[PDB]
Amino acid sequence: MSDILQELLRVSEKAANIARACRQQETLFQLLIEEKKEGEKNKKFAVDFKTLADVLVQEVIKENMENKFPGLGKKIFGEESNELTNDLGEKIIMRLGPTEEETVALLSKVLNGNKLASEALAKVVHQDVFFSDPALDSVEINIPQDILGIWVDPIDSTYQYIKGSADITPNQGIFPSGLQCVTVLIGVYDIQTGVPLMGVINQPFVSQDLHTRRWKGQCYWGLSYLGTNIHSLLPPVSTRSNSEAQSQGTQNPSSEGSCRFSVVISTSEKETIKGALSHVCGERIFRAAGAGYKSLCVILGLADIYIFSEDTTFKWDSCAAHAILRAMGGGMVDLKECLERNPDTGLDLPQLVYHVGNEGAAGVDQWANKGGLIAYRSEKQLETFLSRLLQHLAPVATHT
Ligand SMILES: [Mg+2]
Ligand SMILES: [Mg+2]
Repeated sequence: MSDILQELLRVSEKAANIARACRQQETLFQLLIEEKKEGEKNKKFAVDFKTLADVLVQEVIKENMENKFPGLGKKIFGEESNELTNDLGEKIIMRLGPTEEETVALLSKVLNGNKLASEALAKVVHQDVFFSDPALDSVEINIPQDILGIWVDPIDSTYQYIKGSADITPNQGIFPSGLQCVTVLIGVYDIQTGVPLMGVINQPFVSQDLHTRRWKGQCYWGLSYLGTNIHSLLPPVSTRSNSEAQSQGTQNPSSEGSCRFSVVISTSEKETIKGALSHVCGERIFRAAGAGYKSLCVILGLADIYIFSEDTTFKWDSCAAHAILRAMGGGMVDLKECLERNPDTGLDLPQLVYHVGNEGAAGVDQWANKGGLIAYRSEKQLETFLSRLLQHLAPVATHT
């Protein structure tokens, strides 16, 4: 009925325009940063423009949603706070408004009086984008607003966003780094069961015209509310570009030859645990930056599995992506719990859940995915991968 999802799409686009604008409006390009932000527990307010563009994007989505579905805005949680410390040590509460006491006047206090940088940004946070399909007269679903909580990651991969590389070549379709790794993640889960229901991934930086220098981006979405529904898989990678431009070509990675001979695996820049088994089916493991980008590789079919072994992924990083993945048959299951309860001794209960915190132990790092994750799109592919049998893995040709 009134889709919260079509709105999450216009608004993720409005977040992407801010994310691009800070690189495109010449003046804004200039306020970059210096250090890797997170001495997190004791209030660690470290890198100034990064955190400003972050808080701003979280705020624009919170408020444009407050403004279209009243009541929603208090159920929108995320990684950023909506407060920044400025130069002088003053804590500033970021409210733009709708019809506003100028966002300009608010940004001036964070930007030391910078009337120019203030106005470049307030202009783009208030530009109205119209962005509208594919679930218009099609997936007319109603979900009771009282059961819905939202997890936002405003600009995922801040290192890559800040390093700014526009020129990296992808190994096999997977970008190891670059602006292509940055995503806007907006996940919607069920407050009582914890289960992701709907998701929007927007990559702001997909194609750049090198003559014109402008970037175009792609937006992906899914919904699993007993009906399961998804974005026509499609980024301009495998469509217009040298491929499905004839009639109905749908047999590229997203549809690729069912299953049988090889695992493709993506892992982070810093991943330090293992690898699978070559003469069984492969050892195509790729490094790729972006927690949301690596999930997107699994969604798109470029990778089969995404494994992250440490505790440094959080709910905002996985929720949007886990929901699109559920709408296609996949999910995200906790890593340590699979490594303990060998897979089928109690089945889909180690799917990540997003309503509960972890013991209130770390205080502030209440919302981490503790013993890592494995994101997958086919449970058959997941059941193959986990079969790395210690004490019997030297038969590298596991018939079963
Ligand atoms: Mg971020
Ligand atoms: Mg993040």
